[PDB]
Amino acid sequence: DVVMTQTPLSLPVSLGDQASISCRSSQSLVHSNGNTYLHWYLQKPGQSPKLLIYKVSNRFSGVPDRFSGSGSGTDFTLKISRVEAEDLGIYFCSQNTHVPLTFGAGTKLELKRADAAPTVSIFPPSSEQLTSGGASVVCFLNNFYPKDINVKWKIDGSERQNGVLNSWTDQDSKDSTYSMSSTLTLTKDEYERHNSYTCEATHKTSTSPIVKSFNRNE
Amino acid sequence: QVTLKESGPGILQPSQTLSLTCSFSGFSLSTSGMGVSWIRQPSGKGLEWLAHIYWDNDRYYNPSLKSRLTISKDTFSNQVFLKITNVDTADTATYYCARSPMNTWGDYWGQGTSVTVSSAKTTAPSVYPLAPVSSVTLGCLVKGYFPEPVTLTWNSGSLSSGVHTFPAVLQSDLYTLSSSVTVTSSTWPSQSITCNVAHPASSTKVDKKIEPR
Repeated sequence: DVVMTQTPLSLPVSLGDQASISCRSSQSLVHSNGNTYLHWYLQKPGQSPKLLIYKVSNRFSGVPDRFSGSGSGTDFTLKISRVEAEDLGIYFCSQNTHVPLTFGAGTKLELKRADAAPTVSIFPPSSEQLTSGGASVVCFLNNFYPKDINVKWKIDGSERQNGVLNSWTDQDSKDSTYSMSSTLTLTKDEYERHNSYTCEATHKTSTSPIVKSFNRNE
Repeated sequence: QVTLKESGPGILQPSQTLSLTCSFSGFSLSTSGMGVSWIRQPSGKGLEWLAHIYWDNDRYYNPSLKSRLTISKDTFSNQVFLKITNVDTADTATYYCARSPMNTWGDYWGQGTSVTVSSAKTTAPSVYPLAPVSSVTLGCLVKGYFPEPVTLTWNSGSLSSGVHTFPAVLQSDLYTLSSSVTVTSSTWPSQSITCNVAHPASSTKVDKKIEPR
């Protein structure tokens, strides 16, 4: 298949800035009929893709002149001038010169804001879950920026990777931050064999991780 | 105006046949050059094109799935169909149909239809209150349900500010989600905070009050 390599994957920008998105194909997208079937689309959460540019550089109906496409052969660029809030979303390239039709992985155009450290909260298993025979430990890491974060779970000071479920929110429409939920699921017998439970958050706002812990008996 | 609406079964068991319908308006598959494609998007993954049909019944398929796919149309009814045989968990995705004439492939997309392929049985969630170990953060853990979705509110929807309801994640065929709520210390525990969780598929509605430990 024709592989479409889209960069960057994440593109933070300020409103009014220009954003540039690159799409490189594994082989030329020039069709035998002379046309180049490279398109650009914008997709928002819970919405379907909307066509912005067709055949490299043609704007589709209703698309503002701030969107412009360029390139040829295997190298293509979408430039968005004077970015507005309604432009934020995922952009992707597609090709239909070759079967199968293929797509780039997408570029998330996001709003840049000041750095914010996550607010970290840890929760032991509820009495109801323990009665049921289970034990989940939850950690919320809320309202941080940039989006890049790492969570490490430790049981009695030892790193635990298995049984971790992570979920992330989309950038907040009001404060432009991100939030994350991390759940460590253990058996109740495992929970009843260890004392210390720790959520450690590594983020660009601190050289040392933010550590939230509790002791099962304290 | 051009409009497209996908319809499907919602949930299927592995090995069953998926039958999708694209009902459209504002264009005709009798028009020279007109075509329609099917594309799918598993949650948070890449788009995958499936098949295409033109007004003259020229049909194209994704080579890796061709033996499992059949695209067809009912021109007078303004409908396009896709049949996918022997489905498995990897066929879980949102399925889109898109108007795709010769010069402008995929120029108008439908809003999609969600398809879940699973052998899981309808399972109501276990709802657990998350009380803590200036401001206080409480939570609600909604664990082990099938299928999606659940609706989660705080104080019957009256508590909406400072709420983060996270997307569900799959674990051993069941979904789990969580929600956090942050209120001032003078608000809780002096005032009641309850997470309300409804799972229409199991016809359940559970209220879990957050109590101090």
